[PDB]
Amino acid sequence: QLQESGGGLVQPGGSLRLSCRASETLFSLYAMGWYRQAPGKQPELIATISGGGEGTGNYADPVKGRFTISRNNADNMVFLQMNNLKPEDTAVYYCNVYGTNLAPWGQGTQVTVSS
Amino acid sequence: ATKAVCVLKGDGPVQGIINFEQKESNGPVKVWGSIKGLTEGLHGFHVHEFGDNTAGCTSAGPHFNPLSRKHGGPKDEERHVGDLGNVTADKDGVADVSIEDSVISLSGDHCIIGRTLVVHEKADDLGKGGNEESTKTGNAGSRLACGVIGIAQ
Amino acid sequence: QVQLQESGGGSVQAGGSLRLACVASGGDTRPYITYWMGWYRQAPGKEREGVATIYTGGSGTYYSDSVEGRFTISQDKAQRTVYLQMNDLKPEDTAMYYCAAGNGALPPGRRLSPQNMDTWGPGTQVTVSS
Amino acid sequence: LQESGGGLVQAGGSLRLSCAASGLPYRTVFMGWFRQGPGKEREGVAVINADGVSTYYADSVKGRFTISQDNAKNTVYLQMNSLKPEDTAIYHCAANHFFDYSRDPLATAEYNYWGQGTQVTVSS
Ligand SMILES: [Zn+2]
Repeated sequence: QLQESGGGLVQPGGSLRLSCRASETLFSLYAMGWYRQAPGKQPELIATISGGGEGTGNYADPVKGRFTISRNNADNMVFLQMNNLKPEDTAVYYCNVYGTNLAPWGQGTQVTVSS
Repeated sequence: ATKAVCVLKGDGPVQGIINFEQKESNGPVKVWGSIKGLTEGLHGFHVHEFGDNTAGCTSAGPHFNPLSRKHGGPKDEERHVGDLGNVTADKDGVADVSIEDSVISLSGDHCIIGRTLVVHEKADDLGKGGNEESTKTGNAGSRLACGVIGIAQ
Repeated sequence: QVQLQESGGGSVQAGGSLRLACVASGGDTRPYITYWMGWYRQAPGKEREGVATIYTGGSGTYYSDSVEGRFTISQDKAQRTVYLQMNDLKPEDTAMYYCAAGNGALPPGRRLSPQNMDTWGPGTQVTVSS
Repeated sequence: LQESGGGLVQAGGSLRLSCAASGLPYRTVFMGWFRQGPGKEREGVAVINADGVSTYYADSVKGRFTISQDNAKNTVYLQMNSLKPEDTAIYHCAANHFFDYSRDPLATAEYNYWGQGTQVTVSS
């Protein structure tokens, strides 16, 4: 249903591009979101993408101005580009619908920030 | 047995009709109807406070918050009285709305008759957006269509 | 004003493949403004028929009863362009093909009607010889 | 959400659970019963609307269980008969102040108010 990929090990100050394929029935909701998960805390909603056309993206406070979210409608795929990574961003990232009930969680992708 | 209705009209092609029904006093309220002209996906859906339509939907004011609380999803305890969550529009843009909410009411302190039903452009994040605009409007975007809620019966 | 313009037509053998594209220009560019974009067929001495229609806010396609799985209409929203694939053509489809757009909140049944259609395109001739 | 009744029964016995909505800020939209089997997910048993007639049952308990509402004590009763050994479950009472009718009236994702949870176990 969800299919996350693109993360891994990255030194402080690098960048990553996380991709998630989402099924047609979940992507037709056109209100996707990249959440981050630190061991112990909740998978807080980091970035959201919703709206017509290419969609409009919103971002939380700790990533405002560093991360950018986008989507491919023909592919039913969501992209997250993380620039100027900090050690606080080391987390497991998932991609799931927001604004409505959360679909079952995918496998996600690990994103570790150390040198 | 109080019945209300609201005709959402706006500058764009988005328009629709949403009726409200309440069988009891301070009981559950059914909210059903149909919107059309929207984009496919999740759109914001709220009951803003002022029933003004002079300067368009911007005259509606903020979400109906009598209890003075933060923003959230409808099923959450911390939410505006006027917070009804999001609506879904299919490939045809036809948002078939059907909802049952016991927080709103057609009478009493939580009366929504005379308040502005407003559909939004993007989706509401139900207060979990992780910033300040999610704790107010819910980053639902702009206000595509709005209408004054009036008594149907 | 939302001005339309079609292209891709020509003389095609009985059984060919054609791509009728229509690139929208001007008008209100805001993305939350949805239309119902339809291709309409007027035969010399007949009326405007209407083959296929598509929603610019989603991906709903509707086809009249006169074309089965011969036509297929798609939309590049990033280029504001609507495409119509015309394959397995029949010699009766020789007519003029106009692309037009109506209000995106059109009730079902009025989506593929030329009376409930706003702006119209110039039109191009697609003749099919047997 | 206070719960009452339950315990143990044999293969083909009976039982009746009751849930009284206590200290709720708003009125009830959908009140009912879910259950968690021995090492299984919390699955929807039987729920009922505020009107007292709109009911929704699971296919495992279809025909067998029966939900009702007293409204006087805003209490919901579930009568479970001919309980099978699969009916061994911690039964959890569930409430709602909102419900989207385009969703499942039997999902744990659709309810935020929950109770202590009784135990209903069956022999054989
Ligand atoms: Zn609100």
